[PDB]
Amino acid sequence: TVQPELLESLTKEGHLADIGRDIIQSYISNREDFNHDNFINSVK
Amino acid sequence: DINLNKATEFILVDNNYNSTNEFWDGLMDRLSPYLSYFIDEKLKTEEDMIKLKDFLCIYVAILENFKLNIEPLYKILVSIFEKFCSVSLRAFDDEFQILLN
Amino acid sequence: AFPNILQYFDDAFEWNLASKNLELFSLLSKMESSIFGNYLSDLKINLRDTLEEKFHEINWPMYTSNSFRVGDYIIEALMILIVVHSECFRIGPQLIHKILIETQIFIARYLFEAFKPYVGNLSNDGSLQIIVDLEFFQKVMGPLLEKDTEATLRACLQNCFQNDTNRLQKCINEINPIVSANLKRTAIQFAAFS
Amino acid sequence: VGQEFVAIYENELLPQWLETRSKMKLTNFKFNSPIEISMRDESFLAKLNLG
Amino acid sequence: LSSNEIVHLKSGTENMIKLGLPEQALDLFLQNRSNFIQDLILQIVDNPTNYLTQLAVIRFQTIKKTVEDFQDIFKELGAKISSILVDWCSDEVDNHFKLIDKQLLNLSPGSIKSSRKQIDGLKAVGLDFVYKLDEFIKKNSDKIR
Amino acid sequence: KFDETIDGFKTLKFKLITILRFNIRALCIYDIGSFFQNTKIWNMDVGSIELDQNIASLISELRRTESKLKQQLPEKEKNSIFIGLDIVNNYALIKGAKSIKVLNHNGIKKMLRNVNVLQHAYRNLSSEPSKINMNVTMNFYSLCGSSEAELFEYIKDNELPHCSVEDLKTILRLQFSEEMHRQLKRKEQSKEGARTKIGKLKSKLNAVHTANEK
Amino acid sequence: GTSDRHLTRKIITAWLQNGILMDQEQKILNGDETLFHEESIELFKEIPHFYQAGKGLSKSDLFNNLTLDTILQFSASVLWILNWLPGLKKAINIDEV
Repeated sequence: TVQPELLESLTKEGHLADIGRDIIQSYISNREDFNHDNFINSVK
Repeated sequence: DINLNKATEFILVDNNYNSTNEFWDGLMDRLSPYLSYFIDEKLKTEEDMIKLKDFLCIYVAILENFKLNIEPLYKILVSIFEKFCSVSLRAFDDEFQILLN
Repeated sequence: AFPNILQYFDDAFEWNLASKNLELFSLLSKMESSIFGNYLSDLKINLRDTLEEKFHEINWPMYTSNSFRVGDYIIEALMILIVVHSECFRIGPQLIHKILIETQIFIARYLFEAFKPYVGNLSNDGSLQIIVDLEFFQKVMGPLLEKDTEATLRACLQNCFQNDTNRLQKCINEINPIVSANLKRTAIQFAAFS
Repeated sequence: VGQEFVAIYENELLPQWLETRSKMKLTNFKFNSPIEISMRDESFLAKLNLG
Repeated sequence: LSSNEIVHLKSGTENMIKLGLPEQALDLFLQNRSNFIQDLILQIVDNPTNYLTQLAVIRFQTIKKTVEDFQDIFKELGAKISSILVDWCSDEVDNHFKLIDKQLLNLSPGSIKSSRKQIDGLKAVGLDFVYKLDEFIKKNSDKIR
Repeated sequence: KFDETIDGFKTLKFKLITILRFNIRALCIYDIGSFFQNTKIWNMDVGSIELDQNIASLISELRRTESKLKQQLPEKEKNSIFIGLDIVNNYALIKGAKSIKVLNHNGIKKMLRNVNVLQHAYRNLSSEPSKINMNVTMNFYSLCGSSEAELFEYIKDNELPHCSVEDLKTILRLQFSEEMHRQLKRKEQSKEGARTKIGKLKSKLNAVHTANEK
Repeated sequence: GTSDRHLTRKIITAWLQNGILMDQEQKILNGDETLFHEESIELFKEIPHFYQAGKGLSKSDLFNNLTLDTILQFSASVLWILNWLPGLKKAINIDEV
């Protein structure tokens, strides 16, 4: 549920690593829209 | 009485586990002691706040005789000195404006 | 190899010896002559650099205001003395620890004693007071060594001009207190030479 | 109890020494030098006293 | 080889003597005080005269305490073991001047007053080393002023 | 066994490579204490004492880093990685470090004294070798603190392996100019000595070592 | 740990040829005093041209350096491979013995 206010550390929780390693912020890349304006600013 | 280790029954790391312990209890209880020294800076008044640092910097110092005691030890007591700065600051000649009177 | 020769005279009724076989042992003698005379060379060579201390500005125009001692002549000397006797007294115990100790008191005493000559006029060049200082560092070498070494020591006590009166003798017998002051500071350093 | 023994030892005994010393050298204090010089009796703290 | 304290160090030292391995024992002990002083230097140049004064106080003060530890522990253990101590002493004094010269690389003589005062601090238990500093002055007389 | 010990050699160069990158990037990290150094001053801030605390941190963890690195590993690799990466990143650290701000004549002595301190630091790692980034970057940032265009022609006709001479010459140009460009205020300035550094941009700068273009 | 996910490991970003390749040429003796500021400033300032220093940075000093734990790790394993390569690279005893 990575919106523009709840995308970083709730995705960085304990079992929220069941979301992807670079797809934690892009955990809704499994959706139509991926993560609402720059999904991919974490792996770098 | 954690690091009395005939080491190690973990063995993880080879004498580096308690660093993670007082690390993390530094971390979680840091932000709680932050507001507990910030809110609660008013409830850390220019009285035994001197005895608060006097009962913290000794315990910041005789630590392991040190092991990773940084961010709590430096940052916290740093902000405590900022509190004694502001408290003595308004307690300074603003509180001696009777001499202005 | 002596007991290997006696037990090598077992079946072996040759005679047993014929110590012209022990020419080898004489060779060992020569090997022993090459051995310690190697190292007692270099230490003496290092003690040759002893003369870099006491010639340069020591017994010069020397007030020498009662530093008890200040004898860097004798200090660094006896230091490296106790360094060699330090690092070899365990395995080579009562080797030339003792023998090279005695020879070190010799080469010490002789290469010492021929420095007082050029300042035989006994105040050179300021040494009216440092008469008693060279008397003091002269007295420093009474740590634990032998008596003929002390004979050449007291021979070098009479070496300079005064150094001929008995006033020097009983005067240094009064100057014994500052030597006792050096005999507690410094004590524990050269206490190993006892 | 153990902590009160510890800060008892340091706060009661040790800072009394490193403020009692130095007294030879001004400041420079409460640090590596007084760590080095104190180092006295009643440094015997951490052997058994809470362990 | 691990304890920063005294009591185990004292104890297992005299237990190592109680085995009768005293020379190895002393050498390990001096190595522990070497590593000790070594790591004590790891708390900090910030600016020079302070830093030197600090440095001398650590090294010489610990050596002097180590001498009382020595005559303490090695009760009637003779001249020889003491000579090994003189080895370690002279080593560390040389290491001190090496750390002095180790930043001459750019002084004021109050530094030297600190040093010679504390070396006479070693003459409180009776060991001169001032002459090494005299030759240090001698061959290092550039920024002593 | 040659593929095997070959691969172990490859892990050796990878690992010691990683250590040298770690110390070097600790340095280039540490130079960002200048970013920001809280407005490295314009023409002065006198006084102007000391000492940019982050650089003292760099000296500190550099010193302890070499302490433990001398503890664990063997000597020759430590002298290697520390020697090359330390001196080179010191020099280019000063080089890119020149791109800062308006400049201070007292702060020339400040950052000069700091740079001399770090020269004493990497010197304290090793100085018997060619510790010349002391000389190069000291005379080069001092040459930035030098504001004589005649010296700008004179130096770099004799010295200064200063391959960033576009930005280096434009920076000492921006340093005599950085004294000029706030010599007054409004203007700050008329750029007349920078008309002499537009001409000297063509002359004291674009007579650039027979590639006369800077 | 690369698998970037989620880290700009600028050390590992600085593991890029020819800066890594000439860095192996700078690991050859290491470099044998051809410590090229060409090479060092080029590669070591190349990814670090991103700010560059600079000025006014967008750059390092706790932006993704290796921690002290990982430092003591890497120092440990490099001490291990150093102790390995003599002892285990010795016995090649030509050529199948």
